[PDB]
Amino acid sequence: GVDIRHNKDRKVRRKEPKSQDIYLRLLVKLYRFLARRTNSTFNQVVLKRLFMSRTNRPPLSLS
Amino acid sequence: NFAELKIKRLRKKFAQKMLRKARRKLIYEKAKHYHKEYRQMYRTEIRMARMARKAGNFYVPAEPKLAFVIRIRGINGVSPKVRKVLQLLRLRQIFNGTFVKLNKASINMLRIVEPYIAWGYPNLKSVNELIYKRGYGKINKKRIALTDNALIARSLGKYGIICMEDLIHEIYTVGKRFKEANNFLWPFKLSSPRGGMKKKTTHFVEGGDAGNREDQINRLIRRMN
Amino acid sequence: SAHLQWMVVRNCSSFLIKRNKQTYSTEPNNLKARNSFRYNGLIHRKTVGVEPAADGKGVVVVIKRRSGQRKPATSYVRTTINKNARATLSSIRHMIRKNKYRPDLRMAAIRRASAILRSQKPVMV
Amino acid sequence: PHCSRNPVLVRGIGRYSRSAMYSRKAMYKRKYSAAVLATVTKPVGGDKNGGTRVVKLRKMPRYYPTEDVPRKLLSHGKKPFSQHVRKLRASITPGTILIILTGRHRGKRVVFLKQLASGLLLVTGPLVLNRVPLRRTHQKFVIATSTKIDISNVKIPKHLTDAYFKKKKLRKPRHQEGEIFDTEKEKYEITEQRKIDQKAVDSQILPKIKAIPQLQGYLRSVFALTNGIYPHKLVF
RNA sequence: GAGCCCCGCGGACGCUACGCCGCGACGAGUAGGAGGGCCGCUGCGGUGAGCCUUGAAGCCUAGGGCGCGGGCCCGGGUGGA
RNA sequence: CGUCGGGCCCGGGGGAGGCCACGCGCGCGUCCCCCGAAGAGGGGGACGGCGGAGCGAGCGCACGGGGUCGGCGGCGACGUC
Ligand SMILES: [Mg+2]
Ligand SMILES: [Mg+2]
Ligand SMILES: [Mg+2]
Ligand SMILES: [Mg+2]
Ligand SMILES: [Mg+2]
Ligand SMILES: [Mg+2]
Ligand SMILES: [Mg+2]
Ligand SMILES: [Mg+2]
Ligand SMILES: [Mg+2]
Repeated sequence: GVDIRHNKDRKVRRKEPKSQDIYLRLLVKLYRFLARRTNSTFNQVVLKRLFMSRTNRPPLSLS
Repeated sequence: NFAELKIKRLRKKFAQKMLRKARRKLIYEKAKHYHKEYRQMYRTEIRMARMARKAGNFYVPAEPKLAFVIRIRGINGVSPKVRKVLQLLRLRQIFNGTFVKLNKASINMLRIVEPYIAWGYPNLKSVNELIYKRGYGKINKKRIALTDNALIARSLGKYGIICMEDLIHEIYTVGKRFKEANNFLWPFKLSSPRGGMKKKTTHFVEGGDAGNREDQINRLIRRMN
Repeated sequence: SAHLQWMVVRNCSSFLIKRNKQTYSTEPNNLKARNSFRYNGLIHRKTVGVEPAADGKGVVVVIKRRSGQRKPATSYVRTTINKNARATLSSIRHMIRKNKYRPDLRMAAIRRASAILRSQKPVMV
Repeated sequence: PHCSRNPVLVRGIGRYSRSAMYSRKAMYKRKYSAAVLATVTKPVGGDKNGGTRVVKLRKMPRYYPTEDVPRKLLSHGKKPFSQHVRKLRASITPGTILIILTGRHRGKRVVFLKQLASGLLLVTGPLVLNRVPLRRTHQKFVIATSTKIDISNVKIPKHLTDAYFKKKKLRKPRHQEGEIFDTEKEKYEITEQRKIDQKAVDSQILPKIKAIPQLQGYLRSVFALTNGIYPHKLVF
């Protein structure tokens, strides 16, 4: 046997938008591929920024 | 311009082939030098003792800088301190052996978890058999079988460790990069000792197997792998 | 556009068929009759399809032309081929190889024409 | 076209190293720097059909199965049985007495001639003595005895390949529905070739065996087990 | 000091991207929590040029099978909307 | 004084075996030898990781990125498979 505390093995993070918004799914594909096939972490950050809830994507004021 | 692309591609292929055999020759000659060395300290550890005896005086050898550790107890009902120190030593399984550099701190560590482990000082041949038969490495935290030198140099190269004999030299002759190579190797998952071990509870000195044995670790390894 | 239609119809459609651990779809121009973006016969701006001829003999092939995207009446062109297996197969490979008309469904169409002509051929008892 | 110039002392290892090989084959001096048909054109066959027909071979298939299987990976080993190397048990030498264990001659004692190329054992007996003809047998299904007779200076005719002993089949030519059973060929005839070959090969071993005593009685017997002896304790 | 393939007209599958593929580690569990359920029942909006007196539901069955399982499909019979 | 000690076994010189994953030029260096008529200049050896300037192919054998045979035998309807 092995003594691994298996409670933390599964990291909880968004794999995809929880919505069913069709255009959202499309650009999720687009940027998933982009961040896969490019070395820019900007693409990765935007990709993961397409996933979280509206509460975690607060609206930006103009000012 | 098609023949131009073809000759360029042949250029690249020949360059890589040539580099490959240059590397192969490098590791070949490096292994030859390592063998010439390995003979040397053995011959010395013969001859200074020989010559001190001829002088009638004593020649103590140094305590070995390297030890091999194997765990001999399960995981049921383990005191938190022993459990933690074992997790430090990467001995998370039963029969889950790993190497260790020796010093006062490490020896005190071993004195803490005396009953749950069996250890000693392995020789060259045991190290070779162990590392060849059950050598697995941590690459991207994944246990990958050591089946190619390039797979080694992918991650151990930055310390100059390329061929497998470089690992062996770093290990047996505990060098500058011992910690990195040691942590790189996945802990060795081993069989159960063929023929039993005649006791598991008591310490090795009192007839059991818990604790330390200077050389019989090699007999235990042969019965082990 | 195409990818929209794919995702809007990918799991709800009159032609989609979900059954006991498989999925299929029955669009008129659906090569492989499988619910895929690549083999879908409706969303694609350029689409192929091979079906048995109206009578008991031959193979018809349907090509979606370019200009009539919004007019289904004249969006497709159908021509039936009533020659032997080899010449028809060569012709249909010629369609998509020389026209570059979605040169991915090539041997999918090849296989569908071959199977259609085989089924067409009478069965020995 | 010379030999390898390098004696294999153990498989995979050469008796000399790369530098010695360089010296022996002399690549110090021979160092070199640098350096159909798919379509047959048949005649016209006119007239007014001008233009010879370029007939292409390897015609495109007229049918393709609906699916296929991807090709296997490459194996780098596992050669076909035709060129498997043939191992011989050390206890087996031309002219020992063997004992049959599976075939319809269970327990018979036969004499052992050359080993066939396929690995099968080409053995025979004195048909006149034990009714065992020229017959192939497997080295794994016999027990080797220590009793050896010298069979040097005898001739084994060349036409004794495994192909010669290969079982012949007749059925079923141009018969699909089995209603008239083929009531012939069931009796495997012994063609005269086997007879003459058997006679010629035994004629030279009958007198040789007649020298040492009671070998006739030895070979006539059939091996068996009694409520006493046990095979492991026995010495063959 | 330009050879821009070709005697050929040729060339496996794939990619429901909520898909497919590769690698490693791991797999106990009451109370309790979560996910998936092409598990299941009843009714409604759509959809299957669905099924149905040449036999629906239902029930029976030493019949054949699938699914790890929830269960399901088909054979035979009875039955008659 | 001793070390089947080390110094890529520092080195050199010589004579009727083993080991080398040592073996294109030309030139440039580094070291060594000869005459050295300044112990100058030339003559030669050994080593080099040094220097503007393209490429072996052609067959096999396999302890080589997870098994194949280009091996074979017997039996078959009213009793068996
Ligand atoms: Mg376990
Ligand atoms: Mg748990
Ligand atoms: Mg206990
Ligand atoms: Mg035993
Ligand atoms: Mg206890
Ligand atoms: Mg569990
Ligand atoms: Mg019914
Ligand atoms: Mg020495
Ligand atoms: Mg020297």
